[PDB]
Amino acid sequence: AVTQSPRNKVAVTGGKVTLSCNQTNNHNNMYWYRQDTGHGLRLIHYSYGAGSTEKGDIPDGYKASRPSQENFSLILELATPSQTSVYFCASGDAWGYEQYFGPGTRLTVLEDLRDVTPPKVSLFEPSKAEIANKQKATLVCLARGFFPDHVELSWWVNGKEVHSGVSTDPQAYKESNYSYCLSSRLRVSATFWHNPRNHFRCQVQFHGLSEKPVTQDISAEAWGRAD
Amino acid sequence: AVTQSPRNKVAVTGGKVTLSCNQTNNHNNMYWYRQDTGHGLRLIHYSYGAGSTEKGDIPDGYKASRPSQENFSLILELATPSQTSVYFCASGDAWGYEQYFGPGTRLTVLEDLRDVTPPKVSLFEPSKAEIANKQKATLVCLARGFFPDHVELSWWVNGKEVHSGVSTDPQAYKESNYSYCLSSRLRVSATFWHNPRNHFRCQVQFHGLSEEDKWPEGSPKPVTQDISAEAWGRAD
Amino acid sequence: IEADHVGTYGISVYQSPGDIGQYTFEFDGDELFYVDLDKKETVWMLPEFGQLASFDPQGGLQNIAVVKHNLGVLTKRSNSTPATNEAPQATVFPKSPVLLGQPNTLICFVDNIFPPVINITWLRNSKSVADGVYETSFFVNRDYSFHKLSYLTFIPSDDDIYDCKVEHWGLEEPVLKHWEPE
Amino acid sequence: IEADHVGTYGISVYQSPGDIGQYTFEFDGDELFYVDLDKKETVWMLPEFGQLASFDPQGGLQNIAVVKHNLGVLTKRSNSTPATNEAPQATVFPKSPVLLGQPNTLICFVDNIFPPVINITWLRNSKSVADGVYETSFFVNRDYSFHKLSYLTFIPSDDDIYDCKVEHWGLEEPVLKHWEPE
Amino acid sequence: FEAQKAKANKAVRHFVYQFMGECYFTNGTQRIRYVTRYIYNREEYVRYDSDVGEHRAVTELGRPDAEYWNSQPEILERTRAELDTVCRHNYEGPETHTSLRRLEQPNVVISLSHNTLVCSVTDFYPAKIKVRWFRNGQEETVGVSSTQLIRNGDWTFQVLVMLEMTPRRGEVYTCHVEHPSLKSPITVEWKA
Amino acid sequence: FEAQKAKANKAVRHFVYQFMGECYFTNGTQRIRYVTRYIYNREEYVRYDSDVGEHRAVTELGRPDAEYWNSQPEILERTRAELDTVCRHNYEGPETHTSLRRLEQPNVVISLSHNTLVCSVTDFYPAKIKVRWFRNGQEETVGVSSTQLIRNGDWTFQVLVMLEMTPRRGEVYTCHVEHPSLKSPITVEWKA
Amino acid sequence: QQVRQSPQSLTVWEGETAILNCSYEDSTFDYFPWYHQFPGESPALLIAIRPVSNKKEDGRFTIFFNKREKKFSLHIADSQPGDSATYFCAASDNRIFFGDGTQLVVKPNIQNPEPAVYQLKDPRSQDSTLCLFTDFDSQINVPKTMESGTFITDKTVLDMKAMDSKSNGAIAWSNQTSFTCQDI
Amino acid sequence: QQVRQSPQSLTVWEGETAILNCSYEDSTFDYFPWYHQFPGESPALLIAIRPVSNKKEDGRFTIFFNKREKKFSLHIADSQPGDSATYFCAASDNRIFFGDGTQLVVKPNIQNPEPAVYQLKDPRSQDSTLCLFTDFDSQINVPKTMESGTFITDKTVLDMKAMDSKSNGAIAWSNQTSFTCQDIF
Ligand SMILES: [Ca+2]
Ligand SMILES: [Ca+2]
Ligand SMILES: [Ca+2]
Repeated sequence: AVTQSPRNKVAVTGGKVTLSCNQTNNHNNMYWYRQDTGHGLRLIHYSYGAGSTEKGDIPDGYKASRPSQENFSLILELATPSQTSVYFCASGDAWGYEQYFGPGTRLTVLEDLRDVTPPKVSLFEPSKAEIANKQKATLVCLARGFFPDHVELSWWVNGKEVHSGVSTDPQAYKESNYSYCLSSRLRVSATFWHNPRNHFRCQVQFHGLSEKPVTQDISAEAWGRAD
Repeated sequence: AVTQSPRNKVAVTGGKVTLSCNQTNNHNNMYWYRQDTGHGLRLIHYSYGAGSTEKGDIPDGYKASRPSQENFSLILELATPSQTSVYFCASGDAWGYEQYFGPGTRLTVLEDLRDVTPPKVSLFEPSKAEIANKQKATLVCLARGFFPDHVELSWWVNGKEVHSGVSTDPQAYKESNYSYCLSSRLRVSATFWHNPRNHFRCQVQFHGLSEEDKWPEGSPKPVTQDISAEAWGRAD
Repeated sequence: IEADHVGTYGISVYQSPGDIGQYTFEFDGDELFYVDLDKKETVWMLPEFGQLASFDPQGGLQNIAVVKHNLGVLTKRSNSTPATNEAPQATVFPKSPVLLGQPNTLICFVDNIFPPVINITWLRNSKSVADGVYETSFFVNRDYSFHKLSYLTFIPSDDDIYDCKVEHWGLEEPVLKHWEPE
Repeated sequence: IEADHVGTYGISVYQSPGDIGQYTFEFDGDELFYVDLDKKETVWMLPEFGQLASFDPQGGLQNIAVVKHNLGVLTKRSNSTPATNEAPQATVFPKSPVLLGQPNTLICFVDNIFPPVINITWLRNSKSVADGVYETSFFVNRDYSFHKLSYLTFIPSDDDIYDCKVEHWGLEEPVLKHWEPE
Repeated sequence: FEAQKAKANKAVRHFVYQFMGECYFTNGTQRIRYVTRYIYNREEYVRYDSDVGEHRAVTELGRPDAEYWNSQPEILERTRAELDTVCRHNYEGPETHTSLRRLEQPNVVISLSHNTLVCSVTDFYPAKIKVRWFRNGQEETVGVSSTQLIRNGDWTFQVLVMLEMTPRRGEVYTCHVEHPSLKSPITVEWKA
Repeated sequence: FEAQKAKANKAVRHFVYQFMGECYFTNGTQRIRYVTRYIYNREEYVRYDSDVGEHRAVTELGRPDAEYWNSQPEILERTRAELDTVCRHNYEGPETHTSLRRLEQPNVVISLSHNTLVCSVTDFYPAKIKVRWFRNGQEETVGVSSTQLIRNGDWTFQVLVMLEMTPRRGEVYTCHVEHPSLKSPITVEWKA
Repeated sequence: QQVRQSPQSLTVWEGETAILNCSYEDSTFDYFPWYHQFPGESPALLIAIRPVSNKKEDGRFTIFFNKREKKFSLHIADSQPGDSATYFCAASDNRIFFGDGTQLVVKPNIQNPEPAVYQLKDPRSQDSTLCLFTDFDSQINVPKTMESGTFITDKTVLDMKAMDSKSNGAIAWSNQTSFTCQDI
Repeated sequence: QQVRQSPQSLTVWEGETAILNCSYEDSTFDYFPWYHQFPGESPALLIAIRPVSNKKEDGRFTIFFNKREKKFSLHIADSQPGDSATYFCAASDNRIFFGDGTQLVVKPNIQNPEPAVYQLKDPRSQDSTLCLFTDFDSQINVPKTMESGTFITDKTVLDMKAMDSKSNGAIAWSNQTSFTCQDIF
């Protein structure tokens, strides 16, 4: 399958950003899309083969390349705030059949370089009433103090990540203008929470600058206080 | 105009008869006809030009020739009684316009030869009764005892042949099987008959045998001769 | 119903020196028949036509005779003048595709013939063939020349060659046209 | 009713040694249009044709990119082998009868070309002319060869001779065709 | 049915004299035209036209004959009427029962001759005829040439209808022929 | 009207590759037939046919391509659809509005080249056309030849129809032409 | 290929109209002439006609041609006694064909009849005999006695130079004994 | 030369049928696919169609194609809560074109309501606060306070491993003085 290189990137207006895209199929065609809210998927460039390259919907501002037949790279000369979004790299055969997309890439562009800040997670413990009534416990993670919504928080129970019994907000939820927020929630059976042996951790993956807010991952655990 | 050679000829079955026909026109075509009673004119031969010659209706028995373009000759190899008649020779242009005929030729064929005899003409003097009533005299010329009807009679008045007041039988009359006859009648004003100075003679040209005529024994040889009868005016 | 047919009813040709004549009829360029000046009979190209129509041969003989006459007249008025000869042209081809072994006819076209005096004969490999060789009369061309066709029925083969010899006054030496089953 | 049209929709050609390609559309043997792989635009033989119908040029470059690929594979699958060069055939003529003075076009036909790589130019008397010289894309022949037409408009005259020199690998020496109104 | 002939008129080192009467029918017995040519040597000199109503000497070597043939009413009137006694006569008679109504099946055979499909049609006695080339059902009509009807001489014709098309196994070309004898279009195929 | 193309399928010292989709119409839109061809060098190795149903290798050099493309539904089903999405579409689309409806007037002219009357007919866009030679009102049809329609290349035709008839001053030959543009048979005459 | 002349022999009185009919079969005849031959010599052309009915020539004769019926006839208006001659109709194409011929005989009424049987004498032979039945009308036909030795000729018109006269005649003679005449 | 996806956002209860409509203009499109992108990552192909109406695939989805009208729609029968994802319709010829996208949200069927506004305490910071309104039904809507020191999240479904469970949720927290959450109908 295909794999985009910088899966996350922050730059200032005027920088030279470069995205890569390794393909691993016998597909000749490769397209570079750009997703936004209200517009959806829009084609910027695509190539029928190595050395080939055609403009698409909104090719303005960009200029891609196709050195090999297994690598198509999108290139932003003079970055601008109007280029902040998620970029997807697809691979596929001619005459349109099915295009196989990439994991994704978030790119953000600003004049001010500093506003970026790692999140301040803080796990909140259940209510005894909750457990005393329905017989269920519901921890609630929360993070705030970050600008680039490049977070990917996940719950972890006994060393493993979990998804069955988790409910996270799809989009980072604002704050006046600066910094974003994000609230998740994990739910488990009473008998399982008040067990001193079980460990509950709330992780918050963060992608920041490179070469000081930089790619880290804030955490706020807590044990099953049997009470 | 055209002119047939033997205008009259008598032959025996087996003889070689030859008719000629001199033309005197710029006509290329020449035909040889043969007239009979009940049949009329029938073509025997004709030629489009010298050396040319085509058969016609009844070409059987004959065989013509065209040596020059102004002479067409009909030729009978083995004469037969069935060839007796009058032969006419015409001249004319191609595509049919008008054929100019000849005077005529009478030809007669018989097995034995003797039977041809000149005629016994005799002129008859009118009745005095006719001249006394209507005032006209009518003479009558009769001839008989001749076989080949090749006779041609004509009236002669004071040394001149006349036609104005004559009437004759076109065809020689019958007589059993042998010999034919012929009659004619000349009429004139009364005064003119009983005029002793006026001469009246009936002529009868007879075309008969010639040279080659091994006719011995008694009896005279009937050669072409001209027998006639005459009488003078009268008084009364 | 529009535009068609052209009949020629009275083609009578005549040559002075040799005393040669030829009288024919033609319909749409095809010969209806030709009166035989000697046998005094009418010959029809298509036998069957005879059984359906006729023609008085004598009708030809006359024109040959009105023609022979004129010939002479016009000979004394132009104070006797020559007629330049013309080299004829041959053109061999089969009447039907060359199906090996299937009975066919071979045709030899000779055009621009003048005067109408010509000796046309065939050759198989080399020898002169006599059977199967028919020949038509002289067809008139508008340039007052003539053309003759001569046929030769044959059986097609790989191991043989046919020629069409043509002798005329216009040629100091015959010129035979070649033809092979190719 | 019956029997009618034929349309080749999608003639894609491509040569490997030179990376040359050609995309065309023909209807009834006539060329509707051709796509220009460089300028990336559709070009119509008959301009009054674009004002009515159209074509996505990109739909051309794709088949060039697909055929480029296949060329490559098919060269490996046959173990890399040549293709014998052919000897092109020129044939010059006029578009309309020659009527001295009245402008006319002169057509230089060039059948049997292969590979699709040839130089066709014109020569007036001897000098090479450049104005009014038009040329078509390669048209296809049922034997997978190509034929191209080159045009040249002119003014018919008594004192001049035109020529169409054809350059091709299948000719060690160019062979201009000769044409005079004669 | 007896057919009349044109009757030549009389004039007033090889030499050839040629006389001939021509009847030109158009649209059948719609418009009839009679002409006679007296040609001496190889130069036509006197002539008659159904449109001129009188003999005209086409050359000065024939004034005498012209003037004389028109000075006689017998000869003139006769020629004039020939358009009827001859032209029209033979038409309604001999011809209308012989040549006019004669048909002949055409023998169609396809073959080749780097090639060109030749369809030869042969042995048919009608004037017109139509030969169309078809490919796989589609009426081909571009590389089609013709070689000119050829008059065989024995009342039949021969013509060749060629076609360019370089054949390719699988295609079925077909030669199409029209009413040179029937009303059931003859078709000759050729696949392989 | 937008025209759509054929779509070449992917494959599993001068070299020349060739692909082409062909739409064989007959009677117009009555019967359609689609075909594609993949040609390497000068040897067509892979093919599709509107009447066979799927791809078939015409030569062993294309067994791979042929099998694979008939295994996958998306491919096989797609190609089988171009009959409508390419042939019928284009026809009723662009063609029926551009090629099809385009007529061109012919430029008929007679001339000469021991002579043959030529009747050059030029610059017309209808395949079909009838050229008939007439004489003095009579339709000549014996020495009539033709020279195969020559495709000029700019969507116009040119053809030549010969005639043997050596012309004799006085007659009027006329060249007749049929609907290669209009419904008033053009007629070029030549007197003298 | 042969013409048909019907009236073998015909007879009509002066001023009357004589009609001689002919019919042919061949259809190449484009010239139908008529020949008259006087009982004296060679035949000659009188009137001819070509396809298209009616003929004037010598206003007294008229030819009615009927192509559709292939029949034609000769009409003689006010037939004089002198126009008595054998008539031959003909048809021509390549050459001429004639018919049986019609022997026409126009009887000249004798305004002032006077039937007489004069007896003629001759200083020639013996038995003068020879009675000349003359002047009698053309209405009365001359009998023919079946007697062997007795001959009687036919009616032959005689024309003189007198103001206006055209009497008949009839010779008769025998060769044996009691010759009488008187009531013939 | 561009496709139109109308339903910007859509919401329907379980088991119900969702209809997403699309309309294009170009006439060379011979391939109309549909892509679904879960709120987590990359988009993928769901169902496509070629000229000739109707599509079965994954019996729950059906595509109605109307060439004569150049309109086509996607129907989802018995819409589960998990099939909530942004939906993109596309049209292809030489390449692909997508639409605005439809963000589908199938509200779950809160079986046994039991609205509760607990308060969570944190052995981390100070002000415990953090209220967890939960187990309420999808009918009632989660309000939004106009208070500058108070943030409220939207309704978010939680799915458990228990026999039959699927309760909602809504987090609300403050940063100043007397914080007292307590309202429920
Ligand atoms: Ca006759
Ligand atoms: Ca009595
Ligand atoms: Ca398009």
